Amino acid sequence: MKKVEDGNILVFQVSMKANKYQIKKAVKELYEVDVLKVNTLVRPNGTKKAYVRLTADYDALDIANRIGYI
Amino acid sequence: AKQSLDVSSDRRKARKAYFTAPSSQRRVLLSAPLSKELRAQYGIKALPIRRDDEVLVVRGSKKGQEGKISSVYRLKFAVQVDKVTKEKVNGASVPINLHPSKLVITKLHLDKDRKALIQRKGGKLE
Amino acid sequence: EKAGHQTSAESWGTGRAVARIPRVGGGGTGRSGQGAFGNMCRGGRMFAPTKTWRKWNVKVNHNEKRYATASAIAATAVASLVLARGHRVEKIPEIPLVVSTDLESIQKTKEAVAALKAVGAHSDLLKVLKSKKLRAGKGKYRNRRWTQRRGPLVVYAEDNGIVKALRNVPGVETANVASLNLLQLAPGAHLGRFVIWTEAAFTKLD
Amino acid sequence: AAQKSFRIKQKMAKAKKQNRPLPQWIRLRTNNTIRYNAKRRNWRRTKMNI
Amino acid sequence: GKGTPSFGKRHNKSHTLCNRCGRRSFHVQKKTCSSCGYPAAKTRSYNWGAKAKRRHTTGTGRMRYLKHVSRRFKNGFQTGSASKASA
Amino acid sequence: AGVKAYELRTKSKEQLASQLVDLKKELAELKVQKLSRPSLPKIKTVRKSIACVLTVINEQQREAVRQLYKGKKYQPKDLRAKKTRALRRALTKFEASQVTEKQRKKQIAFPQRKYAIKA
RNA sequence: AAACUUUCAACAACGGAUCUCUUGGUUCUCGCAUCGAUGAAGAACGCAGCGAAAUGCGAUACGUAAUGUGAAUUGCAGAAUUCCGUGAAUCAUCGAAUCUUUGAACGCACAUUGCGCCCCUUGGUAUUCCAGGGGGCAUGCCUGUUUGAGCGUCAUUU
RNA sequence: CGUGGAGGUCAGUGACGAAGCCUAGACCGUAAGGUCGGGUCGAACGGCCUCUAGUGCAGAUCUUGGUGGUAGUAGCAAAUAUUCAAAUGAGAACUUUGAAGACUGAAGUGGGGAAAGGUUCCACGUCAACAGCAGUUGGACGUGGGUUAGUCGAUCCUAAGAGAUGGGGAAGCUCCGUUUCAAAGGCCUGAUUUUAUGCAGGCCACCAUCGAAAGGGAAUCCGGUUAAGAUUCCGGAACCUGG
RNA sequence: AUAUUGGCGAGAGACCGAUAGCGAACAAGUACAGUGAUGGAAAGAUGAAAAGAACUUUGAAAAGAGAGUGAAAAAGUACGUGAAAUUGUUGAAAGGGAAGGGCAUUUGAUCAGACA
Ligand SMILES: [Mg+2]
Ligand SMILES: [Mg+2]
Ligand SMILES: [Mg+2]
Ligand SMILES: [Mg+2]
Ligand SMILES: [Mg+2]
Ligand SMILES: [Mg+2]
Ligand SMILES: [Mg+2]
Ligand SMILES: [Mg+2]
Ligand SMILES: [Mg+2]
Ligand SMILES: [Mg+2]
Ligand SMILES: [Mg+2]
Ligand SMILES: [Mg+2]
Ligand SMILES: [Mg+2]
Ligand SMILES: [Mg+2]
Ligand SMILES: [Mg+2]
Ligand SMILES: [Mg+2]
Ligand SMILES: [Mg+2]
Ligand SMILES: [Mg+2]
Ligand SMILES: [Mg+2]
Ligand SMILES: [Mg+2]
Ligand SMILES: [Mg+2]
Ligand SMILES: [Mg+2]
Ligand SMILES: [Mg+2]
Ligand SMILES: [Mg+2]
Ligand SMILES: [Mg+2]
Ligand SMILES: [Mg+2]
Ligand SMILES: [Mg+2]
Ligand SMILES: [Mg+2]
Ligand SMILES: [Mg+2]
Ligand SMILES: [Mg+2]
Ligand SMILES: [Mg+2]
Ligand SMILES: [Mg+2]
Ligand SMILES: [Mg+2]
Ligand SMILES: [Mg+2]
Ligand SMILES: [Mg+2]
Ligand SMILES: [Mg+2]
Ligand SMILES: [Mg+2]
Ligand SMILES: [Mg+2]
Ligand SMILES: [Mg+2]
Ligand SMILES: [Mg+2]
Ligand SMILES: [Mg+2]
Ligand SMILES: [Mg+2]
Ligand SMILES: [Mg+2]
Ligand SMILES: [Mg+2]
Ligand SMILES: [Mg+2]
Ligand SMILES: [Mg+2]
Ligand SMILES: [Mg+2]
Ligand SMILES: [Mg+2]
Ligand SMILES: [Mg+2]
Ligand SMILES: [Mg+2]
Ligand SMILES: [Mg+2]
Ligand SMILES: [Mg+2]
Ligand SMILES: [Mg+2]
Ligand SMILES: [Mg+2]
Ligand SMILES: [Mg+2]
Ligand SMILES: [Mg+2]
Ligand SMILES: [Mg+2]
Ligand SMILES: [Mg+2]
Ligand SMILES: [Mg+2]
Ligand SMILES: [Mg+2]
Ligand SMILES: [Mg+2]
Ligand SMILES: [Mg+2]
Ligand SMILES: [Mg+2]
Ligand SMILES: [Mg+2]
Ligand SMILES: [Mg+2]
Ligand SMILES: [Mg+2]
Ligand SMILES: [Mg+2]
Ligand SMILES: [Mg+2]
Ligand SMILES: [Mg+2]
Ligand SMILES: [Mg+2]
Ligand SMILES: [Mg+2]
Ligand SMILES: [Mg+2]
Ligand SMILES: [Mg+2]
Ligand SMILES: [Mg+2]
Ligand SMILES: [Mg+2]
Ligand SMILES: [Mg+2]
Ligand SMILES: [Mg+2]
Ligand SMILES: [Mg+2]
Ligand SMILES: [Mg+2]
Ligand SMILES: [Mg+2]
Ligand SMILES: [Mg+2]
Ligand SMILES: [Mg+2]
Ligand SMILES: [Mg+2]
Ligand SMILES: [Mg+2]
Ligand SMILES: [Mg+2]
Ligand SMILES: [Mg+2]
Ligand SMILES: [Mg+2]
Ligand SMILES: [Mg+2]
Ligand SMILES: [Mg+2]
Ligand SMILES: [Mg+2]
Ligand SMILES: [Mg+2]
Ligand SMILES: [Mg+2]
Ligand SMILES: [Mg+2]
Ligand SMILES: [Mg+2]
Ligand SMILES: [Mg+2]
Ligand SMILES: [Mg+2]
Ligand SMILES: [Mg+2]
Ligand SMILES: [Mg+2]
Ligand SMILES: [Zn+2]
Repeated sequence: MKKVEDGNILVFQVSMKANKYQIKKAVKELYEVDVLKVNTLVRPNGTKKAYVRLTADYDALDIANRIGYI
Repeated sequence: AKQSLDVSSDRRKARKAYFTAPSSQRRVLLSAPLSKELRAQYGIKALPIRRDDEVLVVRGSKKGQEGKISSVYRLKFAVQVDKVTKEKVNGASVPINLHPSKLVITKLHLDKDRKALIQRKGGKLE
Repeated sequence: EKAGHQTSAESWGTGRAVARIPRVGGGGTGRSGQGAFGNMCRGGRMFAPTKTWRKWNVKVNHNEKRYATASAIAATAVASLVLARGHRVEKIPEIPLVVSTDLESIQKTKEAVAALKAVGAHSDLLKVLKSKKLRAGKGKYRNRRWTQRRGPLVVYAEDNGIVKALRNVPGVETANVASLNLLQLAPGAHLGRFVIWTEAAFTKLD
Repeated sequence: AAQKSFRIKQKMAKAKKQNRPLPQWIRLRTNNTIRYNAKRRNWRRTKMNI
Repeated sequence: GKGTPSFGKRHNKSHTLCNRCGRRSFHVQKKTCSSCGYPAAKTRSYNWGAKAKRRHTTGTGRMRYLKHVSRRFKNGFQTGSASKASA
Repeated sequence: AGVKAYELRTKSKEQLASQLVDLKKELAELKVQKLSRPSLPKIKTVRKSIACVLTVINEQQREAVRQLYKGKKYQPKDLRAKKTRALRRALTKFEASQVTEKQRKKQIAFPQRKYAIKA
C-alpha cells in the first residue's frame, strides 16, 4: 500500500510463467495505464511480485481504488 | 437362506458396505415405514425418507412426538425433525438425531417423481 | 511364508553384553536393534509356520462308510436312542415314523409345517427355535454367529416340492433316500436322528 | 545455500507452506480423527536433505 | 581425529535430487542416480530387493491413466455418448 | 447461479468468447474483493462458469473438425479411437478373416455338417 | 513411644495386562484378459470460501461435459433459485474434454525454470533487430515419394 | 487337570447384570485345579459326549513393553565478573532502561562473505513444552510482513576431465573410441522485380555437448531511504550491448 | 485339456484377533536414520447421543471446590474394562548384624458347619 501512496507503484501477484514484457503489456491492457518500468521478484512462497511503476501521467493511488481496493 | 452366487452372507463385507455406502445408496437404506393410514391410502409399506415429509416417532424416548424432517443427515445415517430437540444447559438448542426405521411417515411430500415412485412400486396415491 | 522374515537383520555376535538373536540393523527408528526372526521375538516368524499342504481331508474305506451309515439308519428306529439324542419324540404315533407319499408334493412351508405337526413333530420343531443362542466362540465373527439344535430329518423318494417347502423351517432337514448322509443320520456322531419317512422312501430302502 | 537454484527455492517454498498447526476447524468434522499435525518440521530439529 | 573432528568437514554433496525419481541420489560426479538409474533409459531395480520394488511399483503413485483402463475395458471401449430417457 | 452448458451451446462462437471475457473480468473483481473479506464462496461459481464455457468452446471447435474429417483415410490422432495400444495395432476384421483361395474352396466343398445320432 | 523397614487390606496413584470388540490381515476357491510415442509406470510443483496431511484433481485444478438418480451438502459460512425440476448432491455412472513441470521422453542442454533453429500471426516506422500469440525440428528400421552420387554399368547422341 | 477353535446335547447362564478383574471370607480335590459369597464391571458366556491344535513358563547374557532399589545421589566447578536503582509484570539473581565495574583489544567477542542451513531475518502477540536454575526473555510457540538489477552473480568460455554420434566389441545390462577407417555442415551476397526466396560464384572444413557463483569475462556510481531490501528502490549523474 | 505368491471382479475358512494377523486395522512404506545402495517403527475402543460440564466461588493461570449433563463421571476428549511390578495415605502388627520357610501350640483377629 505504501509504495502505491508514495511511489506511484502498483503491486501485483503475477504468474510465475510471465516476464517483464508480459506483465507490462497485461497491466496496460487491463488498466488503461502507462508503465514506466517493471521490477519483479519471486516471493518465498512460490509466487511472483511485480513492482509496477506507472508513468507520471498517472496516479497509482487513484488507479488502485478504481480497481477497488484499500 | 441365500441361494444366489452373487450375494454374500459375510459379516465383514456387509458391515463394510454399510458404513462406506455412498450418499445415493444411503437414501434407500434410510427408509421409513408408512403409517397404518398412509399404508391403506397408498397401498405401499415403506419409502426412502425425504426432507419436507411429516413423521411420528414410535420407538425410544421421543416415542409419540411428531414434526417435519428438516434435514436427512445422510453422513450420520440420521434424520432431524424441527420440533424434536434438546434444550442444553446453556439454553442453546440442538437437534436430536433419529433413525427412519424408528419413525412412521404420516404425511408425504409429493413431486412428479415421488408419485412416480409410489406407482413404480404398484401403489395407488389418493 | 514371508512373515517374520522381511528384515535384513543380523546377529551381533557375542562380546556385546546382549543375547544373540539377530537384530534389525540401521538406526533412528526404534525398530532397529530389536530381536528378529526367532519365534520368541515380537514380530518374529512363528515356530513351524502352518502350511497349506497339511492333510485336510480323510480317506475312509467306502465299505466302512456304508457300515456306518447302515448302523446310523438302524438306530433311527429304536426310540430310546432317538430320545437320548435330544429329539422330542415322547409322543409320536410310532417309530419308524412313516408318513404319506402325499408329503413330497407339498409346495408351501405353512402346509409343510402343518403336516409335520400333525404327524407328531410339534415339540421337536419348538425345540429348535427355543434354542437359538449367540455362539460363545470368536466363531461368532467368522460367519458362524448363531447356535441351534437339530430338527427332524424328512426323507422322501421324489422331491415334488417338499425340499423347498421345508427349507426355511429351522432345524428341519430333507434327504433323498437314494443318497442318505451320516452327517445327518448321526449328527456329531450321536446315533439317533428323528426321521420322518415318506412311504415311497420307506419302501425304496430295500 | 544463499545463492540458490530455482529448484531448491521452489522446494523451500513448499516447505514453508506445510509448516503450520492444524487448521482448527478440521477438529470439528463428523468422524474427524486428526488431533494435531504430525508432520510438522523444524529447522533446528530435522534437516530437509535438500 | 578420524571421528568427530573429521565430521566437521562434511559440507559437500555427493548426491543431489534426481529429475526422474525425486530422491536426492543423483550422484553429481557420476551423473547417474543410485536409486532409479537415470539417465539410463531403464529403471534400476533388483530381484534381491523386493522391499525397494514394493516401494516404487505401479500403484504407489496416482496411476493417472491406468486407473481408468478397467472401466474402459469393462464397457468394451465405448465411443460416443449416452442418449437420454425420462423422470 | 452459474451458466448451464445446454444454454451455452445455443450461442454463437463470438458470444461465447465474449461471455468468457465477461466472466474473467468478474473473476478478477471477485479476487480484489476476496482480500477485503472474511469469506467469498461466489468466486467458486464464477470459476466453474469459466470452466464450463471453455469446455463448450472446445466441444464445438472439435466436432467441427471431427466432421470435416469424417470419412477420410487419415484424421488427426486425437480424434482417432483410443482403445488400447495393442488393440490399435491388431489385424482388422478384414485382414484376420483373409483366407487362401485354396482354403476357400475347401471350406465350400467340405464344411462342418450338422448331424445327430439316433438313427 | 515415634520415625524408619517389612507384611496384609481399603481408597487413591503408576502402568496398560485381561475380557469383550474388528470397515484390517491370512489362506482357499471361482470368473475374466485390459499399460505405453494416441506419451505408460514413476517424479516434481501446484489447485478448495476458510487444508497441514490422506484421498482427489491439473491454470477448465477436491473438479468441467455427458448419463442415471430425484433433493441434498453439513465443521462453519454460503448460494439462495435448485425442489410437480433438463434438477440438489464431497451421489452413482462415465462414452466427451482439460490434463502444469517431468519421466522410455524426442531441437540442444539440465546441480541452469539455461541456449538455438523453422513456419503463421500481432505489436514496435521492419524479409534482416526486439517483444507477444499459435504451430513445429530426437533415434533406429520398413513401404513408398522426391532430389542425387559412383568410368559399378547399358544404350544413345553428332 | 487347564487353554483357543469344531460337531452334538442340556429347548444351559445372562442387562432383574455375561465375561473380566479384586478379595491373609467359605467349601471340594493328594494335586493339576474346581465351586461359592462380597466388591468392581458392562454383553456376552458355560456343563457333558466328542473333534482339533500356533494348547500350559521362572529361567534361554530370551523378545517387546512397563517398573524399581540405586537417589533427591553423582553431579549442574574450563573460557578473569559482576553491582546499585528504576520500569514492567501475578511473579524479576536472569527481561528492559539508567548508572557503575570490567572484557574482547582490530591475528576481535568488530564489520562482511564462500560451503552448508532454509526463514533462523523483521513486527505484533506470547510461555504448556523447549533453552540440564529461572524466565515477563529467545534462534521457542501463535499470527503476519519481508528478498525489486541492461551494469552484482549465474547465464558465455575454456581447464583436469565428462560424454552423444558413423563405427568396432559384447549373449546382454552395455564396453571401447571423440575426429576416430564417415558421402558429417553454414556463411556471405548475388540472382527475384511471375515471388517469394529457387540458383549463380567464391570461399571456410572448424566435425557435438556438458564441465569454474575463486580461472577467462562488455558495461554504475555517489547521496538519501526500510521494522526487515538495496552497487537492485528513490534522487542525481554515467556507461555498455543490440537495433 | 496345462500353468499362475502379478492384475481386475467375485464367493469363502474348525485361520489371526492390535506384542497376534501383512512391516502397515490409523494422514504406513508414513515418521525417523543413512552421502548412498538401502533400513524402517510406534500408534485402534468416551457415551445411544456431546448431553464435551451453563452458572457461582477461590486462583495470575492451569486448575480446585460447588453446580450441571448422563443409565453411569466408580465413562471428563488423560476418556470401556482397568491386572502385576511399583507408589501415597489410612488401619493393624512385628522388628538387639538380613528376610522368607517346616512341625506344633499360646495369644489376637476372623469365619463355616452342626444343634434343635
Ligand atoms: Mg502522490
Ligand atoms: Mg530479479
Ligand atoms: Mg434379486
Ligand atoms: Mg424400494
Ligand atoms: Mg443412528
Ligand atoms: Mg522363510
Ligand atoms: Mg546387560
Ligand atoms: Mg508376526
Ligand atoms: Mg473367551
Ligand atoms: Mg450353545
Ligand atoms: Mg445316488
Ligand atoms: Mg545441527
Ligand atoms: Mg541428524
Ligand atoms: Mg576410518
Ligand atoms: Mg557420522
Ligand atoms: Mg565427490
Ligand atoms: Mg556410466
Ligand atoms: Mg534418458
Ligand atoms: Mg454443478
Ligand atoms: Mg493409428
Ligand atoms: Mg511419655
Ligand atoms: Mg479402590
Ligand atoms: Mg483382547
Ligand atoms: Mg461395540
Ligand atoms: Mg477374509
Ligand atoms: Mg467359489
Ligand atoms: Mg517404476
Ligand atoms: Mg478433502
Ligand atoms: Mg463446500
Ligand atoms: Mg436430465
Ligand atoms: Mg462422485
Ligand atoms: Mg488448460
Ligand atoms: Mg535429451
Ligand atoms: Mg526449458
Ligand atoms: Mg513455442
Ligand atoms: Mg527408401
Ligand atoms: Mg532415382
Ligand atoms: Mg481335557
Ligand atoms: Mg478348550
Ligand atoms: Mg488358536
Ligand atoms: Mg459378573
Ligand atoms: Mg493378595
Ligand atoms: Mg460354602
Ligand atoms: Mg455381585
Ligand atoms: Mg456396550
Ligand atoms: Mg474329546
Ligand atoms: Mg506355542
Ligand atoms: Mg517352569
Ligand atoms: Mg516370565
Ligand atoms: Mg528368572
Ligand atoms: Mg525350568
Ligand atoms: Mg525377563
Ligand atoms: Mg527398562
Ligand atoms: Mg530435587
Ligand atoms: Mg550433590
Ligand atoms: Mg566436574
Ligand atoms: Mg547473572
Ligand atoms: Mg583489555
Ligand atoms: Mg595480538
Ligand atoms: Mg559470543
Ligand atoms: Mg550478513
Ligand atoms: Mg540454518
Ligand atoms: Mg529475532
Ligand atoms: Mg511456563
Ligand atoms: Mg530450543
Ligand atoms: Mg530449564
Ligand atoms: Mg520453567
Ligand atoms: Mg514464527
Ligand atoms: Mg510465518
Ligand atoms: Mg558482468
Ligand atoms: Mg543469459
Ligand atoms: Mg562413450
Ligand atoms: Mg559450459
Ligand atoms: Mg565465472
Ligand atoms: Mg570469475
Ligand atoms: Mg547507501
Ligand atoms: Mg521496503
Ligand atoms: Mg541487512
Ligand atoms: Mg537509478
Ligand atoms: Mg537521467
Ligand atoms: Mg550504438
Ligand atoms: Mg490368488
Ligand atoms: Mg464357496
Ligand atoms: Mg502388528
Ligand atoms: Mg497366537
Ligand atoms: Mg509392526
Ligand atoms: Mg478398524
Ligand atoms: Mg511418531
Ligand atoms: Mg469401548
Ligand atoms: Mg484405549
Ligand atoms: Mg465412540
Ligand atoms: Mg471441577
Ligand atoms: Mg458402571
Ligand atoms: Mg466406565
Ligand atoms: Mg472435558
Ligand atoms: Mg479407564
Ligand atoms: Mg508363616
Ligand atoms: Mg500354625
Ligand atoms: Zn532417480
